[PDB]
Amino acid sequence: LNIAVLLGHSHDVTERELRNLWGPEQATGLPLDVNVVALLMNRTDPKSLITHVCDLMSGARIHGLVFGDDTDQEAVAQMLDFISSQTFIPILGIHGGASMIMADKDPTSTFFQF
Amino acid sequence: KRHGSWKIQLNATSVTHKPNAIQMALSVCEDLISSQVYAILVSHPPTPNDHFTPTPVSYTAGFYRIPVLGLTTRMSIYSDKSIHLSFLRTVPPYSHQSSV
Amino acid sequence: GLTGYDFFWIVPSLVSGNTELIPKEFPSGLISVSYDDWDYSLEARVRDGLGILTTAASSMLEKFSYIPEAKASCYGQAEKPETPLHTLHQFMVNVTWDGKDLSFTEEGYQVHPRLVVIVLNKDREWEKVGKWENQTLSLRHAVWPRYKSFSDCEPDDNHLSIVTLEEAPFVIVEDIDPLTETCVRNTVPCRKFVKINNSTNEGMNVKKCCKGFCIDILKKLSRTVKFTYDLYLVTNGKHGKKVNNV
Amino acid sequence: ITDPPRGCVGNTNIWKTGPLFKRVLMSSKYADGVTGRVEFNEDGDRKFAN
Ligand SMILES: *[C@@H]1O[C@H](CO)[C@@H](O[C@@H]2O[C@H](CO)[C@@H](O)[C@H](O)[C@H]2NC(C)=O)[C@H](O)[C@H]1NC(C)=O
Ligand SMILES: *[C@@H]1O[C@H](CO)[C@@H](O)[C@H](O)[C@H]1NC(C)=O
Ligand SMILES: *[C@@H]1O[C@H](CO)[C@@H](O)[C@H](O)[C@H]1NC(C)=O
Ligand SMILES: *[C@@H]1O[C@H](CO)[C@@H](O)[C@H](O)[C@H]1NC(C)=O
Ligand SMILES: *[C@@H]1O[C@H](CO)[C@@H](O)[C@H](O)[C@H]1NC(C)=O
Ligand SMILES: *[C@@H]1O[C@H](CO)[C@@H](O)[C@H](O)[C@H]1NC(C)=O
Repeated sequence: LNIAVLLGHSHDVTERELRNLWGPEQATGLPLDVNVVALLMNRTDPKSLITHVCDLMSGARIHGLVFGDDTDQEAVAQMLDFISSQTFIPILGIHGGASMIMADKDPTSTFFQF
Repeated sequence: KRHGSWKIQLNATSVTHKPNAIQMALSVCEDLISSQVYAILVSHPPTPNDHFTPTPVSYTAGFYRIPVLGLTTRMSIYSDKSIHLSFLRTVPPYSHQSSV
Repeated sequence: GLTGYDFFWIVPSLVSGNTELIPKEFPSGLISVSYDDWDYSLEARVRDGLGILTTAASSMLEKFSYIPEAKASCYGQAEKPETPLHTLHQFMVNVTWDGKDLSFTEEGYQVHPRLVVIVLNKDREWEKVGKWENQTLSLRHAVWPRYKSFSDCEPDDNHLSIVTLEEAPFVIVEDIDPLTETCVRNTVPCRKFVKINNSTNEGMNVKKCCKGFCIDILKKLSRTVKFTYDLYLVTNGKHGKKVNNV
Repeated sequence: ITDPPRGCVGNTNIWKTGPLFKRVLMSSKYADGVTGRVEFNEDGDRKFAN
């Protein structure tokens, strides 16, 4: 369904190329909705992160999040896990601080890491 | 008053507990921009009368490595520096009771 | 003086950190295990994330129809009770997508993560040496190349290249144990170049286990003279012979 | 000694002396206190409770 892919300046790839991943992403469309909303993120302030996540949540009701970061800040990972508990949004850490492994997550959080 | 003749001043700012953890983190971050604080304290278990988790404050001030000094929470989730980067507390956690 | 030619240091990805930043006092040949795979591009990672999310959505669709479980808003928890009725937590723990298994664990780890074994070569750069394939490890170098650690002095002299040959009472060669992939207490590792076939010149260094009278003599010699060796079997022919003055 | 910056104005950085300030706090000791003697252990929790 409605899934958000949120990247920073990693490789400076625009959101259009992220939106291009609709055919290969479940070509045999089971929910016939699989719409991908791609946003660009300039800085990793926790206030900005929370605002972006929950505003995009209020916008078109995203059912997931694929978060990638270009900074070596592990705290971002934590700032996602906490959010996963407050929003019940499955979040997937891709690159940077988000992909840094986390020891213990609260059970009510659906955050997963690569 | 009782810290010598040095002419440095200590100023105190405070924010109110809110039921929303998201609003708690947002208020703490706004507070940050609003005071250039040096440390943050969290000591209210019963005022929200809930899980009372100071986790939003700990995460927000550990993003900038600003030390947090909790005074009431005794859970062991705050005793590992990998998860909570800049957390300290004046009350030992429940896991210390084992020693007794 | 604990970082010579013979000394080996293995560190996790925490020590190596950012690949581009290579500090001083890091000896060459430093072995690290990292996940920052250059072959794993950002687009591939986004594709895999979208795939796992969509597969979890399909797994939910198979069981129930109230799949669009979305929270009401960004604020107002005191005015809104929790509704954690159905979630995708329990479905994508077991999942296969695009012909590869991307299952997770109960703690948020990958069951088959794409690990990489990197080394710090003589150029002060991180090079890809090994890969985590399935649940085993694939190494590019069958025998370990030795790197100039200090890059300032102390060249290697106590490492010997030793050749030997299969003779019944003196050198006994046995195949490597499938269960352990390590030589038994009585044998020592010994490589042998085995050709792929007749016509081709390509081959691979099969690691066999070498024991016997001469091998025990060699072990005692290494113990006393205090050297190290990479024992291997000859392939050109027998012990020795001169043909056409060669 | 640097200073803690803003929370939402182009500041992804951290307090350079943040680890230093945390180490200073963890190295602090007392002999008198309203709660009694206060000293933090290696993990940063209160040491010698009652
Ligand atoms: C000392 O702390 C007090 C805490 O109330 C500060 O008062 C607040 O300061 C912020 C930013 O300076 C303002 O946005 C608030 O409106 C103030 N609150 C009130 C009730 O006036 C005070 O400014 C601090 N003194 C400093 C930083 O010199
Ligand atoms: C991101 O956007 C904000 C908007 O105010 C801007 O201040 C910042 O410089 C931008 N970052 C870039 C362009 O790297
Ligand atoms: C895991 O998923 C596969 C998908 O075909 C299924 O066959 C198998 O029964 C599942 N195992 C479980 C749910 O334990
Ligand atoms: C190696 O991975 C492939 C990927 O599909 C799998 O088919 C194969 O069974 C794996 N090998 C072993 C020994 O499990
Ligand atoms: C395969 O290798 C053997 C030697 O091990 C050789 O005798 C045989 O001819 C090869 N098969 C070919 C080249 O088709
Ligand atoms: C390779 O080919 C030669 C020439 O025909 C043949 O005599 C020999 O048996 C082959 N070697 C093997 C068996 O690998």
